[PDB]
Amino acid sequence: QVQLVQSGAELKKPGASVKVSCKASGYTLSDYYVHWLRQAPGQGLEWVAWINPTSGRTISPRKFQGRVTMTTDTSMNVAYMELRGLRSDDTAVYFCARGGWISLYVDYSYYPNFDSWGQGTLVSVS
Amino acid sequence: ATVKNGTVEEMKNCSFNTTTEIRDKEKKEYALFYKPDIVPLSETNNTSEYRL
Amino acid sequence: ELVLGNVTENFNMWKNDMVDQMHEDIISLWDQSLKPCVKLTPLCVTLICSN
Amino acid sequence: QPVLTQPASVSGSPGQSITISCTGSSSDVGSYNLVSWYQQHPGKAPKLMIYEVNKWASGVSDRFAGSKSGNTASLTISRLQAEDEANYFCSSSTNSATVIFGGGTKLTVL
Amino acid sequence: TRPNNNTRKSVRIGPGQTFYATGDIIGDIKQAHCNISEEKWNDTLQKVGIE
Ligand SMILES: *[C@@H]1O[C@H](CO)[C@@H](O[C@@H]2O[C@H](CO)[C@@H](O[C@@H]3O[C@H](CO[C@H]4O[C@H](CO[C@H]5O[C@H](CO)[C@@H](O)[C@H](O)[C@@H]5O[C@H]5O[C@H](CO)[C@@H](O)[C@H](O)[C@@H]5O)[C@@H](O)[C@H](O[C@H]5O[C@H](CO)[C@@H](O)[C@H](O)[C@@H]5O[C@H]5O[C@H](CO)[C@@H](O)[C@H](O)[C@@H]5O)[C@@H]4O)[C@@H](O)[C@H](O[C@H]4O[C@H](CO)[C@@H](O)[C@H](O)[C@@H]4O[C@H]4O[C@H](CO)[C@@H](O)[C@H](O)[C@@H]4O[C@H]4O[C@H](CO)[C@@H](O)[C@H](O)[C@@H]4O)[C@@H]3O)[C@H](O)[C@H]2NC(C)=O)[C@H](O)[C@H]1NC(C)=O
Ligand SMILES: *[C@@H]1O[C@H](CO)[C@@H](O[C@@H]2O[C@H](CO)[C@@H](O[C@@H]3O[C@H](CO)[C@@H](O)[C@H](O[C@H]4O[C@H](CO)[C@@H](O)[C@H](O)[C@@H]4O)[C@@H]3O)[C@H](O)[C@H]2NC(C)=O)[C@H](O)[C@H]1NC(C)=O
Ligand SMILES: *[C@@H]1O[C@H](CO)[C@@H](O[C@@H]2O[C@H](CO)[C@@H](O)[C@H](O)[C@H]2NC(C)=O)[C@H](O)[C@H]1NC(C)=O
Repeated sequence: QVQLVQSGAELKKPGASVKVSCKASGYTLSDYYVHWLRQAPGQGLEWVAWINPTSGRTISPRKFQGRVTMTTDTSMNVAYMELRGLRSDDTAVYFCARGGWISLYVDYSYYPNFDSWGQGTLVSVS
Repeated sequence: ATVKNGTVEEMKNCSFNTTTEIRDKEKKEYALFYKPDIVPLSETNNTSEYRL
Repeated sequence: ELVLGNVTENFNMWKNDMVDQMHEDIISLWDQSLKPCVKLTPLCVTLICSN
Repeated sequence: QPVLTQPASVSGSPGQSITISCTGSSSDVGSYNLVSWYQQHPGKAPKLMIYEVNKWASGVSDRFAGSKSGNTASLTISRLQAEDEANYFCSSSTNSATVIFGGGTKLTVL
Repeated sequence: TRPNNNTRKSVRIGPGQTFYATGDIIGDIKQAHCNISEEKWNDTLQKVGIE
């Protein structure tokens, strides 16, 4: 049994900030990389970043560099992803998902093999 | 900054000043170095200052 | 120089490699000539010039 | 940096075959064979339907082909039934160590 | 194997000569290692042992 229950939605002013949390269930977060994803109304799926929850190492492509900051609390077993400097585009459904197993000898951080997904939480803007 | 969380061993980031395209116009550069190649500089404990 | 009275011999100016031995030897000769002299270096700086 | 492309909407025929493809660059689709395909229904979350071109994801019927060639890949769906009315996204990883999604295409009725 | 993806960064150090360093590492950080099959290593080591 697997669940990636996210926190609730919350509308923000443009240029504001928002902390979005993703809760593990049925597994320990230190197993897998946590990938953060998005879907705007009528648009496709947009890839935001991954976090290696143990070392906290992250990569995000270009568009979100500076925008997105990352943390985890593996004792609580929760993963967080903050946004700052919002825009109208941020009316979108953020999904948190677990990627590949964390191996010490092979790099599985960066490829699209998402196993289970969050239900979905919405940052919104007016 | 240190990584400190285990399950990881990493490579230290360092910087230095260089004799650039002009000789007397020293400028800034950075480089990643594997840990054995770099040592602490002096007993004066400025931890940021390291020696090749 | 002595003539070879009854002969017929083929020449090929382009395919000759004696010129290549010349070329390599003269280059190596000049390269050694630039060993003992001063290798400038302080003058490759910023130069202030009139306008 | 997101660049991956695919035909934005197409239609199928019951019992026949359809081609749903995606294309990129040698940097991301040819440099790595690491490609995958996803199905999301509106009001719900996605569901992994292909990974690494042709490794069989759970719950996948044999209709759902998986192939790659050069800068292209596709779900060459065969026998093409009706109970999959939502989209079928593509995805691949760039050599810059990032994941890319396609623009999505709808397996319309059919 | 060295699973880290090191990238070489070119630095120009003095007149007409360059130094090559390591720039950013692409991807995630991993450990360098070497693998051996242990049943074959055990058989080889026992074969040494009987000698
Ligand atoms: C040198 O040497 C070295 C050493 O060795 C090396 O390294 C290596 O390498 C390799 C290769 O690269 C690698 O591999 C990898 O691995 C990983 C891991 O593994 C492991 O683990 C896992 C997990 O575990 C968990 O879970 C389980 C269940 O399952 C359990 O039991 C356990 O216990 C755990 O648990 C957890 O949780 C819990 C909760 O409660 C807790 O309690 C605990 O504590 C924890 O936390 C597992 O699984 C595995 O197993 C498996 O596998 C095997 C083989 O290996 C087999 O035999 C078995 O049977 C199993 O199977 C199963 O599973 C699978 C998965 O995996 C599936 O698939 C099948 O079908 C079955 O079912 C082990 O134990 C892994 O993971 C990986 O895998 C991946 O990847 C690959 C690549 O190749 C592929 O192929 C595959 O496919 C996979 O993928 C998959 O999975 C994933 C996961 O996550 C995901 O992501 C994806 O997506 C997919 O998915 C799946 O699933 C789903 C559902 O979920 C479905 O839907 C789909 O469709 C699919 O199916 C890989 O394999 C390794 O690791 C390494 N090592 C280390 C140490 O790291 C190197 O390499 C050398 N060198 C050179 C140069 O080479
Ligand atoms: C090893 O350490 C060095 C530093 O000693 C480090 O190099 C630095 O990298 C950063 C990131 O690329 C550089 O800072 C950027 O420079 C660009 C120039 O185009 C700026 O536009 C950037 O500003 C934007 O982005 C910031 C977030 O990164 C935002 O907060 C900001 O508001 C702007 O929107 C940014 O400043 C920096 O110049 C270099 N430093 C040097 C000396 O070159 C290197 O990355 C380290 N290595 C590793 C592997 O981490
Ligand atoms: C390591 O990084 C390089 C550069 O990002 C990756 O790909 C190379 O990219 C250059 C420029 O596009 C090409 O000229 C090379 O042919 C590429 N190399 C390969 C092997 O594809 C490379 O894939 C990365 N490797 C890993 C393991 O992450």
